[PDB]
Amino acid sequence: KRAALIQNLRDSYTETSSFAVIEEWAAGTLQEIEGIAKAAAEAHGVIRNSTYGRAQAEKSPEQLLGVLQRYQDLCHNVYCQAETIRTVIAIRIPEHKEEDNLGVAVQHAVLKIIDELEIKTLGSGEKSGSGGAPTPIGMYALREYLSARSTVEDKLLGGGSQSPSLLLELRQIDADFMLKVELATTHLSTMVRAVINAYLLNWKKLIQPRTGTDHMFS
Amino acid sequence: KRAALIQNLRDSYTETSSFAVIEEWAAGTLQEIEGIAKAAAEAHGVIRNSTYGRAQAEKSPEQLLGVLQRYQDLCHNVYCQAETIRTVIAIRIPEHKEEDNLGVAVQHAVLKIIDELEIKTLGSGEKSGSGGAPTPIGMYALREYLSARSTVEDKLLGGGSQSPSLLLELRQIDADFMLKVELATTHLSTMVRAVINAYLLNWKKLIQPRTGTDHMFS
Amino acid sequence: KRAALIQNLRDSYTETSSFAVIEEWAAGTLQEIEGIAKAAAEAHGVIRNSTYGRAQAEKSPEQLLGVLQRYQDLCHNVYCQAETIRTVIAIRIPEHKEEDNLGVAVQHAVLKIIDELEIKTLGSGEKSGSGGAPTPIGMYALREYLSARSTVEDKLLGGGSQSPSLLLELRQIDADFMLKVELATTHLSTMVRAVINAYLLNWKKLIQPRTGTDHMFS
Amino acid sequence: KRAALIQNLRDSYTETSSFAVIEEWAAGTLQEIEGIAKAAAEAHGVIRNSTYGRAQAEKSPEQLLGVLQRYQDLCHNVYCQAETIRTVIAIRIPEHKEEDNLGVAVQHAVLKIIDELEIKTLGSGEKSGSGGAPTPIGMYALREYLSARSTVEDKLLGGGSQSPSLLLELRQIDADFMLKVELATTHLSTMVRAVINAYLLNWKKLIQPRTGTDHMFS
Amino acid sequence: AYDRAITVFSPDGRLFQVEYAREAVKKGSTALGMKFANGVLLISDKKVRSRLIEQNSIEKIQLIDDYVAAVTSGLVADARVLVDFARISAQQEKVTYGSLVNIENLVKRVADQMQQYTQYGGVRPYGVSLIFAGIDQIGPRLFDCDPAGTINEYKATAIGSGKDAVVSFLEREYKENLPEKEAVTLGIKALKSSLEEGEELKAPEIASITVGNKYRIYDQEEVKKFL
Amino acid sequence: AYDRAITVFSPDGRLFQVEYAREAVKKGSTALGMKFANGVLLISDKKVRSRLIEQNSIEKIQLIDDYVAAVTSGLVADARVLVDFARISAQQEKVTYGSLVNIENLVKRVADQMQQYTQYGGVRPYGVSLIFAGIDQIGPRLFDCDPAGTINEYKATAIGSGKDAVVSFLEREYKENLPEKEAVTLGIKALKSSLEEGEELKAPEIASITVGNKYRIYDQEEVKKFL
Amino acid sequence: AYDRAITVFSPDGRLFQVEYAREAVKKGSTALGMKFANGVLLISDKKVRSRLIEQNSIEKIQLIDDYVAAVTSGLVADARVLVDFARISAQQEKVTYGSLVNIENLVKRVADQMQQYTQYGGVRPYGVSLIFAGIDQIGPRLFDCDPAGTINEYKATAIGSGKDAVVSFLEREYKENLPEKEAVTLGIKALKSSLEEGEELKAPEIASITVGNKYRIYDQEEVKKFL
Amino acid sequence: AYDRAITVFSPDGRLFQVEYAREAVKKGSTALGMKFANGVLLISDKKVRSRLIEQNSIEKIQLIDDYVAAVTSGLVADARVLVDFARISAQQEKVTYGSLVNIENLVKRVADQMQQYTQYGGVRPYGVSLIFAGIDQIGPRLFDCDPAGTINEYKATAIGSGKDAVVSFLEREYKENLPEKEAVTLGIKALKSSLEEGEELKAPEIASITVGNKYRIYDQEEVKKFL
Amino acid sequence: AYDRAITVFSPDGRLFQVEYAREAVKKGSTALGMKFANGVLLISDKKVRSRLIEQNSIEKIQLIDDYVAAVTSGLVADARVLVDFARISAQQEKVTYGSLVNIENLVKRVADQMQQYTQYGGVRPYGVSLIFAGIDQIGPRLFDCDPAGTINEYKATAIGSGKDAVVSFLEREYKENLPEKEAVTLGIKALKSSLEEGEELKAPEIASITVGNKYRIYDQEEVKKFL
Repeated sequence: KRAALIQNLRDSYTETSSFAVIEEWAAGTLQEIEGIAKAAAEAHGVIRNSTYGRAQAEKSPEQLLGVLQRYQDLCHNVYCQAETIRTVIAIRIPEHKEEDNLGVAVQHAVLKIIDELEIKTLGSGEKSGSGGAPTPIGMYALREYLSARSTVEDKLLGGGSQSPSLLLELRQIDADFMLKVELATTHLSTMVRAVINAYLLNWKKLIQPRTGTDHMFS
Repeated sequence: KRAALIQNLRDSYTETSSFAVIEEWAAGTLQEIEGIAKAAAEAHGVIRNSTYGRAQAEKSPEQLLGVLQRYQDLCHNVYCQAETIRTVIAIRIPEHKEEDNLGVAVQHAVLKIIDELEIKTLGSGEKSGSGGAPTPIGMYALREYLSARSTVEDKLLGGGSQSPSLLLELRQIDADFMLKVELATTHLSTMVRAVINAYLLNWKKLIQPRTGTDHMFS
Repeated sequence: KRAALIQNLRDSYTETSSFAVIEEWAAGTLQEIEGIAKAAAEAHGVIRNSTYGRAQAEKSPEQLLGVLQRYQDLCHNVYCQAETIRTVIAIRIPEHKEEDNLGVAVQHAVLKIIDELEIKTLGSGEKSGSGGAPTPIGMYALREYLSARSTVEDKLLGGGSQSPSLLLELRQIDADFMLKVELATTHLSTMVRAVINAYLLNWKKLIQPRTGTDHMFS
Repeated sequence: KRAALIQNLRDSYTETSSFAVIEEWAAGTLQEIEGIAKAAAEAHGVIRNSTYGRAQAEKSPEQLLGVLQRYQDLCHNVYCQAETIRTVIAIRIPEHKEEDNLGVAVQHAVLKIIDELEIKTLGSGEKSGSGGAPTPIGMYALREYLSARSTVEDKLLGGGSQSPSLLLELRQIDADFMLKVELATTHLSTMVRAVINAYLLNWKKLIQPRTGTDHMFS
Repeated sequence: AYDRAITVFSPDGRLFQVEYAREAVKKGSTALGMKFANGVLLISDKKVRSRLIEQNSIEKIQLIDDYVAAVTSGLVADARVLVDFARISAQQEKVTYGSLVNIENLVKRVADQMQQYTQYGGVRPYGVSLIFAGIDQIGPRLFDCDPAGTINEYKATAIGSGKDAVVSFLEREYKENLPEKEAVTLGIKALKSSLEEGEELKAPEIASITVGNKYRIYDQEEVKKFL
Repeated sequence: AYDRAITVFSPDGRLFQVEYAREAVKKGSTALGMKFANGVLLISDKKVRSRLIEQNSIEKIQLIDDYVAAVTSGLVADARVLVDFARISAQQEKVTYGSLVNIENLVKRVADQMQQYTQYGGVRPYGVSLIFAGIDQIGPRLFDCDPAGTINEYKATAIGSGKDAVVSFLEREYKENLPEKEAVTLGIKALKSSLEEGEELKAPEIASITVGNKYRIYDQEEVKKFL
Repeated sequence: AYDRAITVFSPDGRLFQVEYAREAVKKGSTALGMKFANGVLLISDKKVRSRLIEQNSIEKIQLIDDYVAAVTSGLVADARVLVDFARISAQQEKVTYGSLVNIENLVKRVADQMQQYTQYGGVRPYGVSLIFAGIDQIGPRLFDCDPAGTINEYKATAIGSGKDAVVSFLEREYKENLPEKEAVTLGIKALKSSLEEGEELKAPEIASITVGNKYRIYDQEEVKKFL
Repeated sequence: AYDRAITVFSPDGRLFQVEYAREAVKKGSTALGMKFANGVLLISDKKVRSRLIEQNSIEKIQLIDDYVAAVTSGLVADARVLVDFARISAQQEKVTYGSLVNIENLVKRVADQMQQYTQYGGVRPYGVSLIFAGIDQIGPRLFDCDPAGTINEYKATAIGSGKDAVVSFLEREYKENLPEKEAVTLGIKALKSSLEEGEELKAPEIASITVGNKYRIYDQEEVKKFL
Repeated sequence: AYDRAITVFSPDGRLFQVEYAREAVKKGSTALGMKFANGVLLISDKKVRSRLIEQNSIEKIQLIDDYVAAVTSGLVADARVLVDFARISAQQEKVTYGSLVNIENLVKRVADQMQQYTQYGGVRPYGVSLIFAGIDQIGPRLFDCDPAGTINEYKATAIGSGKDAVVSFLEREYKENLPEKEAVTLGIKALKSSLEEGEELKAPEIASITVGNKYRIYDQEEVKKFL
């Protein structure tokens, strides 16, 4: 029975599903983003006041790994939660028509900034667009960091490289990846606040994109 | 309570938040950008009048690192401040409608040049667009420099390379990265001035993009 | 006070600021461009009449470095001066409106060929567009030259390569980079003349893009 | 005095400047292009009837260098002459308006095919568009050739490579670069003839893109 | 493209704007008419929007005169306007000739007014279909008429959302010259076949006329005996 | 596309421009009418834009004659124009026949004027709804009428922003033949249910008419006793 | 989209082209009116474009008859055309009935002319607001009227660029039944509150009427005593 | 967008198409008028397109009657048409009342015809400005009038390309009640201030009228004594 | 944009559609007129499309009456229509007053008809220029008139493709009061100056009128003596 199937979809992902997510973003999530911002700024201060010798090519700083893993855990949750809102909207896009699409326009409008959050901000894809990656750092930031550092680590350990700048680059990899988290957290906060506002102002048309009788007809 | 949530967002990022940023850009920031421009031009003069031998592949010039780190600190701040103005606007984009969008047009217009500042000018992303990087140098300039130099340093130190031009290239990497800061600062000044003007002319419609009674109706 | 801020921006970059630049371009700059053109054509003649042996892979010709550095110094100035004109226009783009945009159309029209000058002609960015680099040579020509030559220098010096063509290529790198300056200077002259004309014909609407009373109203 | 400045520009590059170029293209230039086409076809015949052994990796054939250098010299001139016509048009693009642009349309139309000639046909940029290089060979053909050949020369000389095809490839580099000149000259001829016609049909509006009294008004 | 003005033909020779008017007719309540032995009848469903509405008001079956009635479906304001044109047109004919010899001519006049609004720019068509049923000097008549100005004479037919349901049911079940009572039962039965089961048929309207009589509107109690 | 001219049907047979006119009606103050024992009443809320406004002026309840009144919602200038058409239309009928036997006909005339402006290009519809309430020879009447020219007769109904609030409350609470005093109390109670609590109901308008009498406009003191 | 023709509704039921006419009214000089003890007054500011202009000419306060006056704001050519319609309309009424019993009716006629231009394509609205003030058989009257044809009666109001300034000031400061002299002082004070300090109020226009009298235009000297 | 029809307002409440008509007026020859002791005068420049043109023909100063004259600037064919309207309008007034008591009214009639063409679709405005100068029962009068239908009374003013030059010069240099000869000199001096030096003023037109007299057109010799 | 309707102004205050009409006039055959001692003459070239055409037919010089003639250039059908308007307009004036005192007035009437078609939507302008030459009570007259309705009086002028050639030649060579024979020779010479050498002047039309006479059309033999 076709209506039963649609009803099941919608009973499972209701407007209180997507609202749950938005309440959480307004409270918990924005606070946890700020904590990661402060963890990363602090790590960046330690690295700024450090002279790096070969000693530093021999262990990976656990303070930085912690800040990076912690941000990756946030991005993981924000994405899954985004995908709840997106499910709640996507399963209520009504029959295709060339008319009565005022609400459907609100629906595509809001799906568009959830797309931006997921793809462009949480940098969650295998590959970027030909628009690039405008976000400072991805979901796979931990792996970008370890990969970038280990190339520098090998050249420094081996006869290790005698390049003074290559040693300073090991430090700049550590500095920059902490800066990249501060920047990515600032920007993720804006995006989250923007989706909070875009949702709460548009939620009615997101659930019922078409209403109205046939009052004119009998 | 949905209005309470929106009200919280807006009480936190008010127009005096975004104004605070614009005052700062008009005074402090443009001065600091000019100081960085002079620091970089001076460093470029020292390098221009230098003959480079292998001695120069053996240490990384702290004068250049200082100019680069100082620019990266500016870009970091300008970006975080940009994101304040962008939060102040983004959380007041009203209910989506196919009408009464004269102020929303001003909102998207001003968000567009904040985008250009952040992405195109502060070159703050992992990857560039297929439009390229029109900006002479990024936020991650220090790392572009150390990376470009350390490749030349290795070839020169090792039997080190005997290429006369490779030696002159080490000098040109030092010259060009200082030039790139002069150029990027010139251009960042224009962008900052442009957003100062765009903001102060449009700020009323950025906060209240829709006004008016229903005077015609009762 | 918001008007005071705007007034300060405008007092600082006036029309006589931008005019100063255009006068200089009409006289000094076009002459210096032509001198670089001649320096480069002459250096190209010397290289044309030369047979290259391994002796030539052992020093970098200072005549070509001089021509290149000299062009880079010109491009540096033309860019900073372009950015003055651009500041003078950009800080007088008026309040966004969907009407009275006849002057704003002139403003965007003239900012567009300043963009072409800076980006496309002075090749001043980290990366090119997906339109490419139509300009024969960039701001970072000296570095493109030294880099391209030092690869050939290494292969020739080392057992050095026995490729007869690789030797001829060292000569062509020297010839081509002088040709590239002649071409780039020809083209830059057209662009500079084009902006002189575009400015002087349009300057009034560039400063006051909207005028007129409310004569119709009282 | 602003009119003086414009007058100087225009007195220097007049219509007889641009006409001079077109007369030359009609006579001298199209002949010299055909000579280069024949020089290259003939060189291609010699290579076709040749068996290549290692002897051929040991010198660079001067017959091919001569054809290539001769084409590069033509492209150099055609570009500098194109830029004259372009200067003559560009300095007469009148005040920006949203009306009376019938001539300005002719001006942009003819500038467009001069762009096609310079960029797309004379392949005169550092980088191609994302449209590609539709032209068979560039201005920097000589360098593309020597570079392609010297890679094959090294592999063949060194134990030199025993690859039968690599030896045949050295021959095909020689063949193809002569074919590429035949093809590029054919195509350059069309483009030159096309600009001859486009100019002579449109020259009056190129110089005076707006005329007419205010006969209707007094 | 060819879709947006009443005066525009499509390349296949269609007037989509008129075809679109026809879709407005599908949004109305279902009604049907049928001929039986010496007479004709109408039955109409009705949206009852609320219990705060007044039942004995705005009727779907409307008398044009004592011997002719109409039911309509589609835009209600358009329908009202057309029914009043129908009534004034009827009285003009009576005044000219003293009587209405052939109902087909009243229908044509109404259909021509409708056709006219499918040809001149500056007006849209009426989004309405009508069934006219009455007795004239030919005998019992049953016509329908749509936004295009198309006319047909039937033994039985219907208009409204449930049209297709009701026309199939009747294609299978209708016979000519039934007695009134059986005709009305067939009609109620047909009407029910268009509902979506679960959904049940409240009090509908029923009018009937037989040769030598005037029209007769069934009251809700009389109607109830068939539910 | 199909959105931008009164004369254009959508492919589903809709007149969006008319539907849009209907949105204008939602921007008015809420008003309601209801029938009670031997009579009908109207109650209207009112935007009081300022304290510099004059209260005893531009009334939401308007007499059409001594036995008929209207309330309106939507574009106020349109509404004013329609009320005066209604008044002149009433007097024309009285001059022709000596009285107004059936209010439904006045309403239809006003509704037809409205329908006309949903069919001919070069005009937009009136962005107005009206409720008419009065006594005629049938009895107490209560009608509404929208920009489409659609008409319904009710026991109770409402128009304005708070329409849906007020119609639910009445779907649950309304009984027929209440005494006047209780009908008025039910009305005030229903009206309050449409406000957003915190927000409180200032002095609204109340008019009533009973069989054999003329209308009677409640003064602000009499109204107060119900607040 | 929905922005570009007087006959088009927006999906929210708005007439933007009329809302835009309303912006024309903000570009005029500020004027205000207010009721006081047995009378009403008008005060108007004035752009003085140059010293080559003639002062005793094109007045912002215009008499409609001896007992009614109007101030206007917005497009001046429209305002002129509307004031002459108002005068001719006033005389038609006096010829028909011998007098002008209720000024509200004059105003409505003017408001209707304006409303009409917000409904039929082929015309744009008048970009004008007006304040009418006078004495009639009800008493002292004060009305405004805008491009949409909307009307309100006030105790005090204003129109022009400084409207919002002046209305706030009066919301705080106005009292009813002031003597004429204090009323005028309050008015000048209110007007000043709308200027941008530095900027100073030159000679404005002042007219007043009290019950049983004709209008009275203050000359520049009498006005000066209040500056 | 808001730029392309006389009937469209911009969102700031402007009529660009009218503003554009106003640009057509800047393309005309400069002319000016001024009031002096017991009189008023006009002076007009003139494009002399060739020496094959006939001088004593198509005059920039045109008499409307013996006591009123006009100069115009803008589209010449529009100006011709307006001047003849002005003349016929003047004679209608004289036939109705026997005389032209107040020139302001003639001007208003002309200005109204112009305003009308800024409001109904299907026409474009007149791209013309006029100055009217004459004597009436009030005294010497000087008015201007533009494509919008806007009117002002002046002591001195100008129209045409050199307007702004001439108005500045007069803002500095004009005094009231000069004798005729000095007034004419001031005018010629002003006119010259608008030319671009090198460029020299050929024979212009000069007409003048003083109280109790008819107009008086200066011939080219009399004009020459001032060059 | 501003290019595509006669009712639209460009932002610089231009009517491009009228300027385009003016280009239609450049496509015609060249004709010229000039005043000489006590008279005026016309000379016209002519496309002779084939040898199968009839010469003594469709003449470029057309009599309006015995004392006034016209030559035209541009769209031929528009020109025909305007010449007939001219003739009828002439006869109306003669019937009203008994004679045609001033030819400038005939011209203005024709020019006004043309202007009218540059202001009301739904018509395009006439793509025609005319020269009128005749004797009236002022003396010998020579006017031209274009699609815009613009008028000038000349001593000599021309219209058609070769206009600019012929006007230069005359700017250098014309003198006033030549005898007829020399005037005609100067004219033929001028006309030839506009041809493209190689190309030679076939038999053109020549008409002339002197004070106290009627027009006089030169026959092809008389014309030949000047070739």
